[PDB]
Amino acid sequence: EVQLVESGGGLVQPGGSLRLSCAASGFTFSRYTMSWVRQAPGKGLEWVAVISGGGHTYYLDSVEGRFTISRDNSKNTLYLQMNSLRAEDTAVYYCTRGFGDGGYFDVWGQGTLVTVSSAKTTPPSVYPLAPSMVTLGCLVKGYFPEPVTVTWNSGSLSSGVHTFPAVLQSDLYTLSSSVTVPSSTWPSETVTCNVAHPASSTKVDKKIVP
Amino acid sequence: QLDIVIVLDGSNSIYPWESVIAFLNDLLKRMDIGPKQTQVGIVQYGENVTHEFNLNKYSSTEEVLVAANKIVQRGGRQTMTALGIDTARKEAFTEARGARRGVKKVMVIVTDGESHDNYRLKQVIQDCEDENIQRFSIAILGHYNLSTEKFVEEIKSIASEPTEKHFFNVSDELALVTIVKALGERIF
Amino acid sequence: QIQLTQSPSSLSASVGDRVTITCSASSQVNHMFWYQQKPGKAPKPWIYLTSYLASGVPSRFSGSGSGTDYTLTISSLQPEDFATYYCQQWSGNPWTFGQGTKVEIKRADAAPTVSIFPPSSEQLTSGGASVVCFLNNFYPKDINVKWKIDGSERQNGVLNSWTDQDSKDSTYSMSSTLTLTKDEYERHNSYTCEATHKTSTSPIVKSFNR
Ligand SMILES: [Mg+2]
Repeated sequence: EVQLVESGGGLVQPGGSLRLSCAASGFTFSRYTMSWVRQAPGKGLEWVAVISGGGHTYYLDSVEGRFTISRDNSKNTLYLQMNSLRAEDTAVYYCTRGFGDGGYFDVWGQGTLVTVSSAKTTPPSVYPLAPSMVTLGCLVKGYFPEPVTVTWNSGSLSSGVHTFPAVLQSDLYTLSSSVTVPSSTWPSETVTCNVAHPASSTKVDKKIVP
Repeated sequence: QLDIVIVLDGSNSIYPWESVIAFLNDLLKRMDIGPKQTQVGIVQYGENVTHEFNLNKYSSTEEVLVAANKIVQRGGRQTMTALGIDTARKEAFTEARGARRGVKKVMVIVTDGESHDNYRLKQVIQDCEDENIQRFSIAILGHYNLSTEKFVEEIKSIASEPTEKHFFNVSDELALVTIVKALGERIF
Repeated sequence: QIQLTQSPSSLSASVGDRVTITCSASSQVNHMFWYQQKPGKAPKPWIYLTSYLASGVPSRFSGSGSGTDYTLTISSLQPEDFATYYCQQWSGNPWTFGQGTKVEIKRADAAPTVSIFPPSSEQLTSGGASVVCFLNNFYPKDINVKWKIDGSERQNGVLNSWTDQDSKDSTYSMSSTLTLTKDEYERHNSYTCEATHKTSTSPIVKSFNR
């Protein structure tokens, strides 16, 4: 089936450069005009650049002169070279297939996260949150950048779980997660939150003890 | 004796540009071009319109073949067919650009998609009749093959009556060459 | 240049209701496109060429319009249709999206389950002290939380996070985190979290001492 897969996102400092790539499959790539669309955190969609099957490129004012869209048909890949990055360029970048002259975004990948900041990569501090049914949880405080993975009992305990969106304050994220189980389950049966922060290669299984 | 102006769609959608040029070629080589023969001008359009060369820049049929095969696709995030036709009508077909007083005006439009500015297409076509310009329209159905119906009615409405002896329909950019014969020997 | 304004900015409706979203362009366009985006996911092609449904889009959806006014209509709002819908035009450069319409599903009012959690002793050892309060599965999503240290309201180091509408029960949840230093925290004794919601006249109150 038709598919696109973005790559290259990550933390980069203001004034830095970053190269995104997109692998296409399931269709005759070279015949389609391709684009990149971005979505800053908590905001709308914004088309960024486009390249026709003929090699013609067009750009959004805020990026022309800094970003360069290109394609390599021998590898069915699309690229986005981003220079002079600014904090405002922070967003999830989507590779997208166009229809007609390219203005209808036919296919979207899952996206890649580009974070533009001076903040330093930092590991999260995971703290246990203990008190008919009981509510427990864990505070995942002070990490950067996103993302962070959170599950309970390795994902076997998925019901009654509430993982709240991270809140950014002073260059550090923080998020909480709560899980509710019958009172006759804890502490007789074990409850632990699994948290991983790939950017700092951190893994931790924090058991919730009364 | 008739000045011919070809209005070429060069938007992002057109692909490959090689077959389009092979079409011009196979069509322009069968003509006797000269100041007292048959002149030809080419206009390319996409988001915007640009004159490749005027009706009288070249007086030789060979000089036209070489310049033609030199035309580059300009791309376009839109297919402004109305803007392209209207621009050929009031800019290309003007004495200033080589139009010969008294001679028969002929416009050849080639497109592969509904225009983004189809809301002024009626007005633009009517103004072509008012200036007595014979119109031949060629529609490439590739991208649609999605019904091509509405697309077909639009391109036909561009051709002069009778539709049957002015409007063409091809499967894709490659099939364009299978028209040069009928196309030419119908412009006589 | 063409700007798109969607209305309403957001809406609330019951299942079975006929819902209609509008997209007005600052200049006429001959076609409109729509995409559906759910929390944390890539936008999905929904309607193209004004009224064609993209593959997989259920029959209750339809699109219409001309000139500068286009619409998207859901004949019978289902719980799975909650999302932010974006209109988009390919007629003017740069291509652009509307700011989107966030659609939510109505359901029976439900009181929030509040749980308060004292600082982890694991956190105290590092100088900090965060108190957490979870307000789970309530509706409507309008809610208020006030922190009261030793009877006196306090709200300088409070950070809140709200989840999007639950894909399972259409409810809402939110957590409130009050961060103080180990010293401030030990300076006081009773900590309480107050939740005001249309479900009850008086605030649901939870708290603890030391
Ligand atoms: Mg076109």
